[PDB]
Amino acid sequence: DLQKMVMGNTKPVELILDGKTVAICCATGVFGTAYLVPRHLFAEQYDKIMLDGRAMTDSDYRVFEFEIKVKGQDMLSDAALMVLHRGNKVRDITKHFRDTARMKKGTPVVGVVNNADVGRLIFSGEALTYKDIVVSMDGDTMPGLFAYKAATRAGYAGGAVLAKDGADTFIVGTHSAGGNGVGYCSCVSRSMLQKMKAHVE
Repeated sequence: DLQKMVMGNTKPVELILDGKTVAICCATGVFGTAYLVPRHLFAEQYDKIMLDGRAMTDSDYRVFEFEIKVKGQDMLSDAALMVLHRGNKVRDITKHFRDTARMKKGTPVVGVVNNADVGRLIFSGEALTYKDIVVSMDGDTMPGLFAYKAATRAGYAGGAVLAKDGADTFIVGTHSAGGNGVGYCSCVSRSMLQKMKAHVE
């Protein structure tokens, strides 16, 4: 049921630069008109942002960035929050996130995707462990992650990853990167979202 709720909140995103689609990804609605989106993408050259078929510009929303502490050093999370000033409301699923959730290595993981490339899709995999950071050969850093074995592709970023903790099923965060049969999602805590939800009111 949670998976269904999440798929219901997942929208396709197409970043356009001069009539050209320079990138695609997913946007996971978490409440009102707030959607978790890939930060590394919402920081490039765009003239139009297509959200579920709706053409927008940077003036139709606000992007909040989460700052997490990794071993005492404050780092920027790849999971950012795009809040549309106006639009159709999405279901509130913030209570499905966690703060002190534990994932048993090897347990079922589910990635929820919805983009212009593969359409509505689900990818399953097995939990590995948490990872403080995953730097790119270029210097880009993604902190507070959770690794898992799975077949992921570019454009999956933004989709939510679900895991299990005993009889509990919850949202770990949003897919950020992957390859070599292994993927990573940026962890998003329940508190992070609650405080952020209260801020936007």
